[PDB]
Amino acid sequence: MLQPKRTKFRKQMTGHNRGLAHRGSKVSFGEYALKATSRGRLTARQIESARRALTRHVKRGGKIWIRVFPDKPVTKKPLEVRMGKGKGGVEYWVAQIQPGKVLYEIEGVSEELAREAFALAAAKLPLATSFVKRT
Amino acid sequence: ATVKVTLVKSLNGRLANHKACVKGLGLRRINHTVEVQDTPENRGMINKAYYLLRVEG
Amino acid sequence: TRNGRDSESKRLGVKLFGGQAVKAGNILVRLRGTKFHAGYGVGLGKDHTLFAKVDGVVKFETKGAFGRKYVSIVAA
Amino acid sequence: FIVNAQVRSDLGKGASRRLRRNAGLVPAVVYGGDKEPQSVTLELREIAKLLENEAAFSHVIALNVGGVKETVLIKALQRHPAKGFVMHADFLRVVADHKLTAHVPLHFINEEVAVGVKQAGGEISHTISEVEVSCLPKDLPEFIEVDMAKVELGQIVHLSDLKAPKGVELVQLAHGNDLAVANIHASR
RNA sequence: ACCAAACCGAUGCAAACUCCGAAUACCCAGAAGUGCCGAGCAUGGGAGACACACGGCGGGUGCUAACGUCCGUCGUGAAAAGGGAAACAACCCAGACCGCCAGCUAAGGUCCCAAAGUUGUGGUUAAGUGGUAAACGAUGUGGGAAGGCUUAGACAGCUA
RNA sequence: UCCUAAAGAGUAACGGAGGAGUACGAAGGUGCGCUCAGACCGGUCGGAAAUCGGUCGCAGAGUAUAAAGGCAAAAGCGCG
RNA sequence: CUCAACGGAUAAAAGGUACUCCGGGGAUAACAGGCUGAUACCGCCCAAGAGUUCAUAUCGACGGCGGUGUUUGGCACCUC
RNA sequence: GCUUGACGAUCAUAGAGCGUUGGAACCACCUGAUCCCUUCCCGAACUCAGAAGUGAAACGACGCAUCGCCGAUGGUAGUGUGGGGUCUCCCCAUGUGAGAGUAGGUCAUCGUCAAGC
Ligand SMILES: [Mg+2]
Ligand SMILES: [Mg+2]
Ligand SMILES: [Mg+2]
Ligand SMILES: [Mg+2]
Ligand SMILES: [Mg+2]
Ligand SMILES: [Mg+2]
Ligand SMILES: [Mg+2]
Ligand SMILES: [Mg+2]
Ligand SMILES: [Mg+2]
Ligand SMILES: [Mg+2]
Ligand SMILES: [Mg+2]
Ligand SMILES: [Mg+2]
Ligand SMILES: [Mg+2]
Ligand SMILES: [Mg+2]
Ligand SMILES: [Mg+2]
Ligand SMILES: [Mg+2]
Ligand SMILES: [Mg+2]
Ligand SMILES: [Mg+2]
Repeated sequence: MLQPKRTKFRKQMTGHNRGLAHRGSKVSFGEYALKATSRGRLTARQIESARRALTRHVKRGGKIWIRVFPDKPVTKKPLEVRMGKGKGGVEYWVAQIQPGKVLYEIEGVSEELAREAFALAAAKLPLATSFVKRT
Repeated sequence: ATVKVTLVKSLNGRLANHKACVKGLGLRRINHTVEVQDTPENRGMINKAYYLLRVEG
Repeated sequence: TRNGRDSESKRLGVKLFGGQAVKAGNILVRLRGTKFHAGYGVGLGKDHTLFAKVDGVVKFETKGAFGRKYVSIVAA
Repeated sequence: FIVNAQVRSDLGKGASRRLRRNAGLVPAVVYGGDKEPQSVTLELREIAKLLENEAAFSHVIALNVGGVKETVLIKALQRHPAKGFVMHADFLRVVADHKLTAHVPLHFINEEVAVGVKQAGGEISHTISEVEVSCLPKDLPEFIEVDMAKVELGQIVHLSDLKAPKGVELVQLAHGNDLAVANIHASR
């Protein structure tokens, strides 16, 4: 899926997910967008479940942009393993979403074909996402 | 002139710094009213411990 | 593969701040390669360690081209 | 296009958040050419009618501060990112003779029937919008009409193709660049 | 008809990336007042301790799981009773020299167990919500600011 | 040596990443001089690249040895 | 003196006990309890599709939110 | 204050780019290298002996904000203490308050002598 080609390191801290989103909250390319109103983090298989939902409710044209990209590797220890023998291996990749961030953009379609298309992609994402327009 | 203060909270859960601002004014226990010479550095101690005090004038 | 092995933290930093009074051979800054340059009356020892030579008050002034940091001591 | 204001003699963070929940107001400033900057309160309801208008961004708006009147053009909108509503406005006095850069919407007026659409594979992708302006305020460009009814397939549209009528320049041509505007390509 | 350096324009992100950049915390000086009559520093006598616990705010690890575990910094227990949370080392309140069948208060409260308002005023909520819970669903209802059409006859239904 | 480490010092984990158990009689001292990488154009057997000339550079090179902090009085390079 | 167990016990040091023994400890494991639910189990939301047509008679890929403590765990608070 | 030199003060609002302009005083290129002296080869550079020529180049001044560089006000982020809540996150009282962007700025300002007015 979506992940970097090569990485300067291998593992990373956890950190926190604070603040709103001031840069990333403006529609730039499309004329309709699905921005996110609740904080969370997306695990890079949800993105392909939501991309392949929008790219078959159109089937005619339009253009799709994916504004967010996962670059944060996360770990998972195996089972029946006690704690403290190092650090577990990287299983998947995560992007971090905070309220206001725009997730998908669409253009070249109707104002209501797209409105009922982001309904399909919102039912695959674990966040509360709204509908916005280009100004 | 002067201004009188009134210790209206206890000192037994406070920091190590608000507990010396009140002792620098001269307050010993709750409901104990003293007079201070209202200099700019005596009313700086009041601004730290504003919530333990009743600055009734 | 396994990785502990840190080191023992050489205690660097800047002593004697902006308004002190110094003796003849005090240590001003334990540098690690010239964050601060040799100003008017200071020394710059072997491993780039600023030390005094005369008496007075530390300044910490920024001077000249390159914007470099000059630690001078002023007889004041 | 008309809106009336007040004075706002209370600054800071604490006094600027009590405006938005108690009285429903929005802060603003009025800064211009020959005078001082002057802060201002407006209502969230009255800016909502102007921000819903189409060409209200590239247009002169009168302002009643008290009984004070001034021709005012708007160049900022700080906006709340999470919920989505207007924050302080930051508009501009208009001198009768000054250069006055601003931003202007586009329309792409005639693209129902194009050479690339009806003959070849029909797609028209608007890349840019909100192209700027640099014009005296005696002639306001509300919008710029772009026509793509004759451009064939495989051709793009630069900034030199569309024009700026009657004493209007383009800042991007004043630099050494010419941005593409619209494309016509084939669908997949 | 794939691909693609480099460059121009728009667009996001790093504990081991910085053109920048606070609040606080640290140092040194100069003063007013207070210190329970001392607060500091030095030399001597005598020790105990070196199994820590939780909670708040910053973090690592963990599944941003555990009354998990290793740190930074304040607080309480340990070594503190009394009043409050039904009972509840560590949370709120407050620090017990002794006596009194005396008065005013703190957090928490005022129908009956149970000491004190079946107090006054303006609305909401019919589910026993109050008195445990998520995506999600719905002509539940109260408020708000705009609209869409309409005595030229709209919306409903009844006749073609 | 860096990060965790909370803009003074310090500070843990079977926490994340790397190195040393040496070289040098000049690779030291001093006086006197002098600038990098890279791009590009032209030039015989080399050619994406060797040596030469040219402009553009504005340290992106270099530092006996890891990384960090530095370096035009260059701490980098040559000569007596 | 690779006294590298790097503040270095001596010039000079490997193993078995289900034949066992003394002093201790829930400062520390195996059985059951406790807190936790990754796993496990019963569900629920979108519906690409097949069910010859026809997504919901029956199933439902891609993914998402919960419940119960039933087994595989995690920790080591009680009891040696 | 104006002219040219030397040494500073201050380090871009002082920079870069474009344009324009100066002599016979200054300065620069220049002419030779026999005589000092010099080049891992070369009078290029270094140095010496000079006044045929020139202001081209260079160097100063003089203009342009086109690049660069400075940069308000308002708002916003964060944060000390005291309290809150639905409590992996925020909110209230109070003190503090950026960065980015906007209006616009900028073709520097001085000092010491020596030769010119
Ligand atoms: Mg105590
Ligand atoms: Mg950082
Ligand atoms: Mg011990
Ligand atoms: Mg211990
Ligand atoms: Mg514990
Ligand atoms: Mg423990
Ligand atoms: Mg007592
Ligand atoms: Mg009473
Ligand atoms: Mg009673
Ligand atoms: Mg530190
Ligand atoms: Mg600190
Ligand atoms: Mg060297
Ligand atoms: Mg030298
Ligand atoms: Mg046997
Ligand atoms: Mg025994
Ligand atoms: Mg135990
Ligand atoms: Mg025990
Ligand atoms: Mg700023």
